[PDB]
Amino acid sequence: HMLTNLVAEPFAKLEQDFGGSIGVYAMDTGSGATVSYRAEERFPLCSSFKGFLAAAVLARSQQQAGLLDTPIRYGKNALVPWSPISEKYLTTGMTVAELSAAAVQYSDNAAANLLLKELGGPAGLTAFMRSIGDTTFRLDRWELELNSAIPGDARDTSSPRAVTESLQKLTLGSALAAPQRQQFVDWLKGNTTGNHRIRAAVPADWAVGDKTGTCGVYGTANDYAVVWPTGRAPIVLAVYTRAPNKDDKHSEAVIAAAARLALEGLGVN
Ligand SMILES: Cn1c(=O)cc(CP(=O)(O)O)c2cc(F)c(N3CCCC3)cc21
Repeated sequence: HMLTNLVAEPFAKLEQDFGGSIGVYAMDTGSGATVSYRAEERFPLCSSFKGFLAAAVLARSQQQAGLLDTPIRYGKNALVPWSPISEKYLTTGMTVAELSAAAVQYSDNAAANLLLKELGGPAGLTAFMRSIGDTTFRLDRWELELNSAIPGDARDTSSPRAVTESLQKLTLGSALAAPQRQQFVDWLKGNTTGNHRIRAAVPADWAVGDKTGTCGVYGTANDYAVVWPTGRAPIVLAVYTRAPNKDDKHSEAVIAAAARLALEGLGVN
């Protein structure tokens, strides 16, 4: 509204310096006030689906109790590049919950693919997001192919506004049962990969859970987070980037700066 107008110039200058596109949607869950910048444009999800993948695994777990406990066996073939946890448990296998934790907190690529299989593949995760009223989200492909981040390709994309709206439902709304909800929040709170992104703009005395995504091409990287400032309502926000050239580099500093501007535009500072 009027807060989106305030931050337009600062965002324009930030993305001009970055040399690509920044997408931001930030919601004050108390006032319902919002900051938007390219909030309805598609950006590649990269690893950021792994968070919604974990919440879909949890949603299913509310039907079939013992799902989270189920051991999963896998071979060397499952181990696609950046599977830092699953590669340690190849000879033993892991449970669904451990794969979910690995996928959210270490962004583990084998773990994601193994969990995708369990839900009916990318169409299965998409089906879950449709069920919580997200008509924007689409996953099409698997790790690593979903990372192509091809300009104008809608495959494996969502919008910052849909990402924030869906995150609010799954972390703070009624989309999950309270146990699965608090479990989702706790995997996000325990994320190890986001220290240089939204977390870098969040004071140390505020709770935060996040999931990162990094495609490795087209300056395409992102983060979404729930943030619990002290003595005010939680903030939910999504910060997505991409860039026009394949060889363009992503910037964690740009994501952190975009998060600062979002929080500043909401006046939470
Ligand atoms: C370059 N780079 C990172 O910096 C961080 C991450 C972790 P996250 O931010 O995604 O959660 C990362 C993940 C990949 F799968 C990745 N591949 C590069 C080729 C295809 C994907 C690079 C990554």
